[PDB]
Amino acid sequence: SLSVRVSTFDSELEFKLEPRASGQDLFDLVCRTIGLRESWYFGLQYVDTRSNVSWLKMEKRVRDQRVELHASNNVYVFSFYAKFFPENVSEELIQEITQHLFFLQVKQSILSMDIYCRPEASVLLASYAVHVQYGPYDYETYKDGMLAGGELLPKGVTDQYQMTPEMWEERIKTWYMDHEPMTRDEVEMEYLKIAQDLDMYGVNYFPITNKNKTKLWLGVTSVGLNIYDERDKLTPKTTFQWNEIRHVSFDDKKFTIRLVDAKVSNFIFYSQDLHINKMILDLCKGNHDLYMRRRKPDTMEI
Amino acid sequence: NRSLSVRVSTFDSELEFKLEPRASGQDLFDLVCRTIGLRESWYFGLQYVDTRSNVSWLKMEKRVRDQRVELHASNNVYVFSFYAKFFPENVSEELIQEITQHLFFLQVKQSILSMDIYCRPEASVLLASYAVHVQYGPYDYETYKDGMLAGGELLPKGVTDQYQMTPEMWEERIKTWYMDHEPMTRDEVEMEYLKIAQDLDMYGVNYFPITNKNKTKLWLGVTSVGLNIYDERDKLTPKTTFQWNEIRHVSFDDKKFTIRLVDAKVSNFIFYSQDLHINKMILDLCKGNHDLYMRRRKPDTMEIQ
Amino acid sequence: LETAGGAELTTHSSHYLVQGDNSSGISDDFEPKEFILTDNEMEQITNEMERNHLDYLRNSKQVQSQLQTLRSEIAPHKIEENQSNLDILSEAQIKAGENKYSTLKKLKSGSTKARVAFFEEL
Amino acid sequence: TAGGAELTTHSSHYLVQGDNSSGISDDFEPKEFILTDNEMEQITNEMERNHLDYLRNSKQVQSQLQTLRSEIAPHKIEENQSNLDILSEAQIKAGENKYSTLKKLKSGSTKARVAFFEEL
Repeated sequence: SLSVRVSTFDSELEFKLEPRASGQDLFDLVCRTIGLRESWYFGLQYVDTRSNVSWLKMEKRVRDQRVELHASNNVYVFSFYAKFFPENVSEELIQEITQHLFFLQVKQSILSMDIYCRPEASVLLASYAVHVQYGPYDYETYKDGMLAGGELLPKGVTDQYQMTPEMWEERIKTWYMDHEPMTRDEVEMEYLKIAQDLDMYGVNYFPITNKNKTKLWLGVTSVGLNIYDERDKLTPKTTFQWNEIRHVSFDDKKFTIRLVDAKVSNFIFYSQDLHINKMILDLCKGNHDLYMRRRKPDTMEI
Repeated sequence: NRSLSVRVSTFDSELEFKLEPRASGQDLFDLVCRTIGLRESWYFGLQYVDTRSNVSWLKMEKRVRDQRVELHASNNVYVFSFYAKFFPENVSEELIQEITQHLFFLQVKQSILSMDIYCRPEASVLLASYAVHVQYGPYDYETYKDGMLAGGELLPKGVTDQYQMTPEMWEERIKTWYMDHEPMTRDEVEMEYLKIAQDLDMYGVNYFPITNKNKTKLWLGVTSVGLNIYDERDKLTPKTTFQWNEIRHVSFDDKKFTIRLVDAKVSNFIFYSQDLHINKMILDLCKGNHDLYMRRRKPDTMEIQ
Repeated sequence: LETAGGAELTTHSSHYLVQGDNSSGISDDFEPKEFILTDNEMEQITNEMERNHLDYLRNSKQVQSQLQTLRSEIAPHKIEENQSNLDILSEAQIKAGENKYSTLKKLKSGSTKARVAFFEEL
Repeated sequence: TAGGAELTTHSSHYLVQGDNSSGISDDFEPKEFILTDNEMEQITNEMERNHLDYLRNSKQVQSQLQTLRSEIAPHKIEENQSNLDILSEAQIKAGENKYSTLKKLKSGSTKARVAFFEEL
């Protein structure tokens, strides 16, 4: 009686739900259907009747959360995404399915330039992406069309060099051949290990201003709160780790952050979208939970 | 300033070392553990008879030479037994290495065969059929030899004295159960033996004779889980008990033990124990068992290389 | 107007501080040397320990009846004047339905003040 | 002969008390736990080493990465480089990476960092 489509980066799910279904009911159905047990990273993202991007809440009904239905033929449409990122994928991601969902989301984040990546690194990344899709390099099967699509490297990379597409393809293939004794999920993890060291990886960016009306970026990460100058998104100017922060609150456009050190002053910043200000609140609370849970590993078992 | 001739007996072999004149207990202890491949060293200790006819455990940071080891009745050799001094709360969740499991298997079985701990007749037959499987492998009709066994060595004498049965009648029942074991490895059957031994009432209880303030004669039972109090004539079932995490402080002065509980509202309780040496052993047993009680519940503290 | 509101009131903590640096005793240098065990962790560990044991009883239900069979098969050959006081105590405990762990849980189910009092009356 | 007495008992720790009302909703255990300051620091040391171990084991790939970057540098169209491209080139020229930078910033006091935040 509720008609639902959920899209992960890997697959699509069409099914019906009772009109009494909570967010928890939907989340659980999705997780159990795809076999995901490391559910704490993930959420259901949709567009509300204010055309705001939101995350499904767990213990309100799906139909009481203002999902936009009109532009979709009355289907509830959701993207299943990772909302939170581990600090070290090697030690923390347990299931292949979890790894694969992170691989696809991170790679699309790089190909679309949501996160900066250097040219020579994007070639390394592309040589793994090829290995994921086609398996180990094999002279028997290799055809030039495997690399010949123009979708392996970010546009920003190829746009800043006077090279033919085939010069890029050959420089990918060279590396693709070089690292061949590897399974698929081994190279997905190699991809992720490279990607997680990118300066913009795992940072949730929000435009803010401090007391002095200086324009800054707030970066909510799995480790804490980064502060970026308005025109440098790679290198934070200062930062605060999750265990240093005691309390986060907003009133209107005004965020107040209180630190564990009682001797230190609260500090303030301004953020103009009220709906963004609740998402900032949610990302802070969620990343902080996982920060402590990571450090008590039994809380992370499946 | 002459070297120390040392002999250590595990339940599996005799080790002979020569130590420096001023070697310490930790030195011998590490030497033993390295030699046999034992990393779960926390259960174990070096026991000896001292120059006072008192059974003692070797101290780790005193010199071996300085711990009153008796030497004349032994041709000047320092003679130690390597024993489990502390017992896990659940063998199958806590004993990690095979050498550890094996050393517990052999010591517990001698406890039972010698009746240091009581065991029921029918349970002794099961234990016996496991012991046989441990020594000879899974039952094989081809290689079995009627008379491969002897009930007088496989059963506590208190069992066989209790019944009008011949040794051969006991042996046939041990053989019949032995035939029926799922074919496990020998180390698997050792663990199964321990899983049954550890449920015996007297398993892992250090008993000491005490008197409360009414001068009632009782038994103090120091265990891996806490302090049991027994009636003078019932070592099987405790009358009352105090778990390690309820106990704040344990001390003795001369014959009088004082035990303070964590709950500040409850008053101390007292008991008397008449040999000072035994009293130090009670104190060491309490501290060691309490240490492992907490460490067991923080499993990282029990990791081995 | 406001749709919702909340406020955190009491923060209470009940826990064990384990400072485990020995001068004597168990000598090995483990880590962490200092740690804190919360009350509910302690009880969570008691519950999973009791559950491990009951799992073991189920998985060995066949061996327990084999033991009962053997016990009554040899019972006609019993020499009662040869039984020890432990044997008598053991059989009585068998009759009453008592085992080591059930007895300990019931004993501990009473306050430490009761048990100290009981002890001093013994 | 011998004597002892225990004097100061001092604790420094983080209290974590979880709740399944909102946010991340799974029923993990333990739900309430405590982490000492030194447990936290020991975990932080361990994480730094895991990363330095990974850098050590990838020395061949990092070397390769700079070979490729040199090999294609002749073809660079600097007028098509981005803001981030220039920032990135400065960062490499100066020997900086994501983690050393963050570690450097956190070594300053929380009092200093809040005030630094405030004159931006």
